[PDB]
Amino acid sequence: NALKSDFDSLRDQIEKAATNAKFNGVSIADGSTTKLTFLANSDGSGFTVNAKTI
Amino acid sequence: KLQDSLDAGVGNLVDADLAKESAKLQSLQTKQQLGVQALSIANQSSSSILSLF
Repeated sequence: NALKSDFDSLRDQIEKAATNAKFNGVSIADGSTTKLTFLANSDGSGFTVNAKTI
Repeated sequence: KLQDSLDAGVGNLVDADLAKESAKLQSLQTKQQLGVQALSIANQSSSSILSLF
Protein backbone atom coordinates (compact mmCIF):
# COMPACT_ATOMS: atom_id res chain seq x y z
CA ASN A 1 0.00 0.00 0.00
CA ALA A 2 2.88 2.40 0.68
CA LEU A 3 4.44 1.75 -2.73
CA LYS A 4 1.00 2.20 -4.29
CA SER A 5 0.55 5.59 -2.62
CA ASP A 6 4.00 6.65 -3.83
CA PHE A 7 3.14 5.59 -7.39
CA ASP A 8 -0.13 7.53 -7.36
CA SER A 9 1.57 10.64 -5.97
CA LEU A 10 4.14 10.43 -8.77
CA ARG A 11 1.50 10.15 -11.50
CA ASP A 12 -0.45 13.05 -9.97
CA GLN A 13 2.74 15.11 -10.11
CA ILE A 14 3.06 14.11 -13.77
CA GLU A 15 -0.43 15.42 -14.43
CA LYS A 16 0.49 18.69 -12.71
CA ALA A 17 3.78 19.15 -14.57
CA ALA A 18 2.16 18.29 -17.90
CA THR A 19 -0.91 20.50 -17.51
CA ASN A 20 1.01 23.55 -16.30
CA ALA A 21 3.45 23.80 -19.24
CA LYS A 22 1.87 26.74 -21.06
CA PHE A 23 3.16 29.97 -22.59
CA ASN A 24 0.88 32.80 -23.79
CA GLY A 25 -2.08 30.50 -23.24
CA VAL A 26 -0.88 27.79 -25.64
CA SER A 27 0.99 24.55 -25.03
CA ILE A 28 2.73 22.14 -27.39
CA ALA A 29 3.04 19.35 -24.80
CA ASP A 30 -0.38 19.10 -23.08
CA GLY A 31 -2.38 17.72 -26.02
CA SER A 32 -4.71 20.71 -26.32
CA THR A 33 -3.96 21.05 -30.05
CA THR A 34 -2.49 19.04 -32.92
CA LYS A 35 0.23 21.50 -33.99
CA LEU A 36 1.56 25.05 -33.66
CA THR A 37 2.58 26.89 -36.83
CA PHE A 38 4.83 29.96 -36.60
CA LEU A 39 5.69 32.55 -39.23
CA ALA A 40 8.68 31.58 -41.36
CA ASN A 41 8.86 34.09 -44.22
CA SER A 42 7.54 37.44 -45.43
CA ASP A 43 4.89 35.82 -47.66
CA GLY A 44 3.20 34.16 -44.67
CA SER A 45 4.63 30.66 -45.07
CA GLY A 46 4.76 28.92 -41.71
CA PHE A 47 7.09 26.78 -39.61
CA THR A 48 5.14 23.76 -38.34
CA VAL A 49 5.87 22.17 -34.95
CA ASN A 50 3.87 19.01 -34.30
CA ALA A 51 2.49 18.61 -30.79
CA LYS A 52 4.07 15.92 -28.59
CA THR A 53 1.66 15.11 -25.77
CA ILE A 54 3.68 14.23 -22.67
CA LYS B 1 11.98 25.74 -12.66
CA LEU B 2 8.68 26.73 -14.30
CA GLN B 3 8.84 30.31 -13.03
CA ASP B 4 12.44 30.49 -14.24
CA SER B 5 11.49 29.32 -17.73
CA LEU B 6 8.55 31.74 -17.86
CA ASP B 7 10.69 34.72 -16.88
CA ALA B 8 13.28 33.67 -19.47
CA GLY B 9 10.58 33.53 -22.15
CA VAL B 10 9.16 36.93 -21.22
CA GLY B 11 12.69 38.29 -21.44
CA ASN B 12 13.15 36.64 -24.83
CA LEU B 13 10.06 38.51 -26.03
CA VAL B 14 10.75 41.97 -24.57
CA ASP B 15 14.52 42.38 -24.26
CA ALA B 16 16.54 44.39 -26.79
CA ASP B 17 19.94 43.52 -28.25
CA LEU B 18 22.12 46.39 -27.01
CA ALA B 19 25.00 45.94 -29.48
CA LYS B 20 22.75 46.61 -32.47
CA GLU B 21 21.34 49.60 -30.60
CA SER B 22 24.81 51.00 -29.91
CA ALA B 23 25.61 50.65 -33.61
CA LYS B 24 22.33 52.41 -34.45
CA LEU B 25 23.27 55.22 -32.06
CA GLN B 26 26.72 55.59 -33.62
CA SER B 27 25.06 55.86 -37.04
CA LEU B 28 22.32 58.28 -35.97
CA GLN B 29 24.80 60.67 -34.32
CA THR B 30 26.68 61.17 -37.58
CA LYS B 31 23.41 61.35 -39.51
CA GLN B 32 22.19 64.14 -37.23
CA GLN B 33 25.45 66.08 -37.55
CA LEU B 34 25.42 65.77 -41.35
CA GLY B 35 21.83 66.98 -41.30
CA VAL B 36 22.75 70.00 -39.20
CA GLN B 37 25.48 70.90 -41.68
CA ALA B 38 23.06 70.31 -44.56
CA LEU B 39 20.56 72.74 -43.06
CA SER B 40 23.40 75.20 -42.44
CA ILE B 41 24.25 75.02 -46.14
CA ALA B 42 20.58 75.38 -47.07
CA ASN B 43 20.28 78.53 -44.94
CA GLN B 44 22.90 80.33 -47.06
CA SER B 45 21.22 79.88 -50.45
CA SER B 46 19.66 83.36 -50.39
CA SER B 47 23.01 85.12 -49.92
CA SER B 48 23.68 85.26 -53.68
CA ILE B 49 20.87 87.82 -54.11
CA LEU B 50 22.87 90.63 -52.48
CA SER B 51 25.46 90.50 -55.28
CA LEU B 52 22.71 91.23 -57.83
CA PHE B 53 22.21 94.75 -56.43
